[PDB]
Amino acid sequence: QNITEEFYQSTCSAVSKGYLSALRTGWYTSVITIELSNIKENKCNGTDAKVKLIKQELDKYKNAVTELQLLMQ
Amino acid sequence: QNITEEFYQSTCSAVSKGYLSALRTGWYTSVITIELSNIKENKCNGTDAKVKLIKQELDKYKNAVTELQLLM
Amino acid sequence: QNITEEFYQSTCSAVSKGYLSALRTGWYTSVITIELSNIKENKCNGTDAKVKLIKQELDKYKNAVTELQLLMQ
Amino acid sequence: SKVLHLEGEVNKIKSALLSTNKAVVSLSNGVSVLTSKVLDLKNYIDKQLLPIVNKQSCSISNIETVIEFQQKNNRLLEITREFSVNAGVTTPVSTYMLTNSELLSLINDMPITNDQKKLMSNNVQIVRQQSYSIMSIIKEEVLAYVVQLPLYGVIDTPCWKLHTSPLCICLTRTDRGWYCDNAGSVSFFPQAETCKVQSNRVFCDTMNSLTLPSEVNLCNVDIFNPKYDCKIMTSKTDVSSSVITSLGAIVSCYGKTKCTASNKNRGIIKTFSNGCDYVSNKGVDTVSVGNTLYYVNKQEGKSLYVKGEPIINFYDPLVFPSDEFDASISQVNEKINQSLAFIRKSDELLG
Amino acid sequence: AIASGVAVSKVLHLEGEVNKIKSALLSTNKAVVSLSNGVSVLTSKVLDLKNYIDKQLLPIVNKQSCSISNIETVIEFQQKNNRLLEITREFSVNAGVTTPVSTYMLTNSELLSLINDMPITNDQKKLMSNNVQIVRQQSYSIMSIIKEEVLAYVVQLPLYGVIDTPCWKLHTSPLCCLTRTDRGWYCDNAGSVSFFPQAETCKVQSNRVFCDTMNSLTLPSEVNLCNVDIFNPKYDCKIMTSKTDVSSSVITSLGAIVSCYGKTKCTASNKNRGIIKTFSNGCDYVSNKGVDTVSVGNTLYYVNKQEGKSLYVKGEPIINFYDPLVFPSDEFDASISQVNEKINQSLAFIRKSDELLG
Amino acid sequence: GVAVSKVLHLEGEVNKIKSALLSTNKAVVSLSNGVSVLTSKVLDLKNYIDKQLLPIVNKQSCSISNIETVIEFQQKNNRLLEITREFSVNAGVTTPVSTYMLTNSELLSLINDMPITNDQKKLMSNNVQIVRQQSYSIMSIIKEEVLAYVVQLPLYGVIDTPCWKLHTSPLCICLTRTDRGWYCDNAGSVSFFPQAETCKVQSNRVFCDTMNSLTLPSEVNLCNVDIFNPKYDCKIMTSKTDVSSSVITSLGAIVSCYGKTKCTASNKNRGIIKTFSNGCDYVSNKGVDTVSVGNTLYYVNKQEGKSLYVKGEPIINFYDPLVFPSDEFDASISQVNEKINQSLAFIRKSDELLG
Ligand SMILES: *[C@@H]1O[C@H](CO)[C@@H](O)[C@H](O)[C@H]1NC(C)=O
Ligand SMILES: *[C@@H]1O[C@H](CO)[C@@H](O)[C@H](O)[C@H]1NC(C)=O
Ligand SMILES: *[C@@H]1O[C@H](CO)[C@@H](O)[C@H](O)[C@H]1NC(C)=O
Ligand SMILES: *[C@@H]1O[C@H](CO)[C@@H](O)[C@H](O)[C@H]1NC(C)=O
Ligand SMILES: *[C@@H]1O[C@H](CO)[C@@H](O)[C@H](O)[C@H]1NC(C)=O
Ligand SMILES: *[C@H]1O[C@H](CO)[C@@H](O)[C@H](O)[C@H]1NC(C)=O
Repeated sequence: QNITEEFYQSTCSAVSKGYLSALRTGWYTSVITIELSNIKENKCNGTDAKVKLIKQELDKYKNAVTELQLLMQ
Repeated sequence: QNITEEFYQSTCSAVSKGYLSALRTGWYTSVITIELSNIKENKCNGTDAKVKLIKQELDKYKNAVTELQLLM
Repeated sequence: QNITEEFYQSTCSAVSKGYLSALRTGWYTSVITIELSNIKENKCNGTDAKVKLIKQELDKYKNAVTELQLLMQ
Repeated sequence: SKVLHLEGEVNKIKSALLSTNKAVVSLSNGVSVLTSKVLDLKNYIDKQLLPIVNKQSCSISNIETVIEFQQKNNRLLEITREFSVNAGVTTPVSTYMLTNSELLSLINDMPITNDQKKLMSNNVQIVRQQSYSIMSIIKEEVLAYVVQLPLYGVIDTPCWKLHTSPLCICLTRTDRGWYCDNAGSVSFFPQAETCKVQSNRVFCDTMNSLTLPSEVNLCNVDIFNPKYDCKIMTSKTDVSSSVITSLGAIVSCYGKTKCTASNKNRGIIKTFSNGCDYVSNKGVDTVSVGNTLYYVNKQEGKSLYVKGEPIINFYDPLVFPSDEFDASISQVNEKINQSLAFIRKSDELLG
Repeated sequence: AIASGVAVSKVLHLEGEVNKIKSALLSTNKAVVSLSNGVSVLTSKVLDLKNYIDKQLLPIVNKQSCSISNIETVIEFQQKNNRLLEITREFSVNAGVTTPVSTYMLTNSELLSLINDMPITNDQKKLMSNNVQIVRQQSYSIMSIIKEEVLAYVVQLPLYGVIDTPCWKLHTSPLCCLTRTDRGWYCDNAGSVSFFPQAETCKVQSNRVFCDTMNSLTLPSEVNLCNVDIFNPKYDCKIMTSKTDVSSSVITSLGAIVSCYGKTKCTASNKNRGIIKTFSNGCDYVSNKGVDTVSVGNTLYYVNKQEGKSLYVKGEPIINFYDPLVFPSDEFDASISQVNEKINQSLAFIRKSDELLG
Repeated sequence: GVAVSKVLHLEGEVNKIKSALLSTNKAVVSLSNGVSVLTSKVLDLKNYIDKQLLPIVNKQSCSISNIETVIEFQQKNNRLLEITREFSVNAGVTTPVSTYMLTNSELLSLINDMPITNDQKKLMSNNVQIVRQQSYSIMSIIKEEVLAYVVQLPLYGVIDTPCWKLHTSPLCICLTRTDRGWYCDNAGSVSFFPQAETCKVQSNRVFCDTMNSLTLPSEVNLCNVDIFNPKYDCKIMTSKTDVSSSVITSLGAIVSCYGKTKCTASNKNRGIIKTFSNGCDYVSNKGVDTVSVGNTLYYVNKQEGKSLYVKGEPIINFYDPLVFPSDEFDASISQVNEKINQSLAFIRKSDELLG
């Protein structure tokens, strides 16, 4: 198509012609904010008395968040 | 211990000898195709009518698939 | 403000002064281990017998480990 | 004769009565035991079955909440994951970080041409691979990061890629890379990691680029060109190699070494005299230089597949045979409504 | 057949009472047969209700109590091995060597635990504790021994030779044509000057640079005399030349440089004030305070980052609902206690009856 | 006997046996109601099961059908979802090829299919961690039910060639070679790989990408013995002043000491085991650990340190079934049909006394 390659014996180099450019010269910065959909833990009794899943999912989360809060300084 | 270190003072350069080489000179492209084990849903009423887990897991997948289609 | 810029027209270049540095001149290694909180299959039947969550979730794991055990050589 | 025979009825009719009365205290006993058994079956559904059905009802609700947690926060949980793995800064900008609907939304706000916006909105793969996602404020209930995208100062300018090889003293031009026109001059991009290329569309970062005069192009026709001082590498000895270009390959056969341009279909289809050469990937598939092979082309390989099959969700509801059951309870009521008919008759013959 | 006059009327009357009392008791029997066939079919049903609960519905409540145990465990496995499962993933994804050291591979408690154990000075230990982000971006993680029930990987942190050295960074632009090409980060090693030429090996945070000395060049303190004079006789400055006019811009840490030469047309705009400077032939430097843009011919360079649209993804709290099943036992234990009061008082009628026979 | 006493006593009977039967009638009615109220409550129980209990048990059975399928979804689809994720994160292309993109059994399958030697096939098979770090993975077609993506593997045009990794330091007017990096004997010449990112090294094996490599003649090695050589023009960096720096290598280190700068060696257990005269010395990592040049310490050897451990105790699942006491129930129903069987006995025995 548009992309052709040309050879040059004199300098033993080839040159791909046919491209159209786009030169980065600046940055554009958006601030994206995202909210959490939280889980209250209904307090009845389950099949297994030990298993506390809602607390173990929340704490697995509030943990990941603390490692990142600590990352930034 | 095939690898050995030689040191020169005339050029002040050390040198590691005793490696054997492989040198990439071309590529080899294979096409992998992976099918989805789709879920054929028997629709029914559940504990909480507002929670449709089969449906939502799929809409969440369908959407992730869509977001990929839009990179081509 | 510590950091500043100086501009030289003589050479047409610009320096950026005011950085304190740390030049890495070596490595420090450490061996972290971690153990699997293993699940024991519960033998008996659920609503659908053709479904073994506990078994599949382990083979899902086992096989990950296996696929990694093949990269170390 | 009369009073005697009658005092002989009143005996028979007094015996069948003691036999009936015993029939009644039989039933009364067997019904006192049925009653306690309906009370024991009730007390089973109440103190036994129900308490488990309620514990199960609650446990089903914890699971639902946890699976719906991961389902609703899908996007945010994917985001905190790759901010954890990449340590606060990521590149490219995932589809989790910025969705296509939103990236186009941003590309329309940026301070640029409309021909820019339309370029960027057609090349969203490249645009992402050039963007960074940086984490700015994380809290328990709201994570907020910053997305940083490229702004293209110039566009639609002609680009070209330069592949070089030895020429035989040998002379190997060391100015390999991408060139683009800039307002006036030309910009050179040495380390090929700054330039992303799609279709016929190059996207080069101009942070570590070299501004050259337009005359650096005469170097392609002559090294000893008097307009530019062509950056060159010199050797007093002979050397032979190949460099695989985009649409073919260059083969420098010099001295005693033996090179040939092979084909997957035809075989060796050429041999190289001493000098600089160029073969097209339309004609040749591989190219040997001594004992080292170079593949002018990519080698399409064996296709793998990985089948998978559907998963049903087992639903087999419970059905109670109540219409038959309500007919039997209606029959028990019909034996009582008629039992009471008979006792009303008997009570009628006695007034 | 009849004896008179020994109350004939009273004997004829009793012959009547006995034929009515006989038909009466015949009907009474027939009631006790119906009530017995009725109680028979009810017992039968009270049994099919025990056989539905036990053979039908108990198999299902229990199948469920098992399904729910399997589930709670598979979750709690994905939940307790949360750290492991992430790690073993990103080893799968980087094929065994990952960079940097993620907050899954090495937590912050543990990173500071490892830092106070490195063979360094109170001042390096103190510098790394306050840039854990950079130390991670400079570390590696290589998986060593992976077994089914325990995984072991080797983390690899950097140790610094020198600290609090003075550093600087050089951007350069065409001069008309000369172009300095020793662009990059310079730092002072003991006595000399280290030069890190690839933009990759140096991380900057705040006012503090972290460079890798693995591939750095070691130069004399005399390269510093090159910024002022290119033909400094105490060092041979590598320069990039050209026999023709060139024009460009180069955006530095705190501003930009405009090489404006030839018939080209360069300017510097400010976002509020528009064009605030046209460029004559020469090398000028523009502050990132005053100028937000520099145009060079038809191409626009951005001296300052461009603030953009702000986006928000809102999420509403998820509300859990279940349904408690409560049984009306009190009203039921009364309608039973009354069934039982009927049997107590029915038996009293037979006991009154037989107390009359006599 | 007296025959009016036979009528007045006979009358006594017929009455005591009527007031008798009128009590037995209130007994069957008293019971007809106790059965009628017990009958309605058996209908309120069958109805609490059919209209209240059974319906919940069916939804719970449906909500577990849901939950168990969402997990059997992400489990059975374990591989496809890990691919779609790391294509999402990397926006199309990924490197290296993971163990989701491509399992090992499949990789080997592919290796044995490339147009190469049995000795090249054998090499890659042994270095998969490296063959992967040099392979790309590229999304092509993605539809809802299937996902196809091309995987791009390396092909080596030459194998079993000697490689050497050249390090260099200053030499004192000073001189420093600036052609550090990897050298490989390509057919007839040396191939040189400037950037240390294009060369992976496993054990005594080195995989290199000849894409951004310069071709040099074998004379480039005469440089190692003499900077000024009549056969090849060595790449150098001239300084007109004294300068000292270390260049830690694979098996040891270099130490250029010139001028008033103090460079020593040290050991972790021994302390300063050496001081350097103004010279170009080489120290092996077998002997020395660190190397102070001026005040900047160089660590010739990775420094092993604190080991960390993380324990996880097995997790116990408890399933406690429910079991109905059914036999003791059926024995009481058996007992109740006993009281019915013999209740009808006494009425039959009664009807026969009325002829
Ligand atoms: C049930 O739930 C409540 C709240 O957690 C708790 O206090 C109680 O001990 C649990 N057990 C039962 C059967 O009441
Ligand atoms: C129960 O589920 C069915 C099937 O989805 C639905 O049509 C119906 O509305 C629900 N409620 C009842 C009691 O049928
Ligand atoms: C449960 O179902 C499986 C599959 O049909 C069967 O093998 C097993 O015997 C059944 N019984 C139990 C309690 O495991
Ligand atoms: C039935 O009779 C007994 C004996 O008098 C007594 O214990 C009981 O409370 C009475 N009530 C019922 C209906 O069981
Ligand atoms: C009751 O009597 C019937 C009819 O004689 C008989 O079939 C049955 O086996 C007997 N046993 C009981 C208590 O049901
Ligand atoms: C039985 O008796 C009651 C009361 O007279 C009456 O309402 C009902 O219709 C009768 N028949 C049946 C089988 O319900």
